[PDB]
Amino acid sequence: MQYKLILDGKTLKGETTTEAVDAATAEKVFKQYANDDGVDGEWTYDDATKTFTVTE
Repeated sequence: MQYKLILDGKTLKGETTTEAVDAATAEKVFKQYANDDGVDGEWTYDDATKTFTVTE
């Protein structure tokens, strides 16, 4: 399944995607991506749109 990540960081904003078997797996992929880009924030998830948001 496709999942989307919205980054609402102080110095990085935008969106990316990944393909994952479920949302728990997508969450780990996205949390690694965000950490690698220095984005530390609060994570929220909307299942209807398969979209994570990280807000710094």
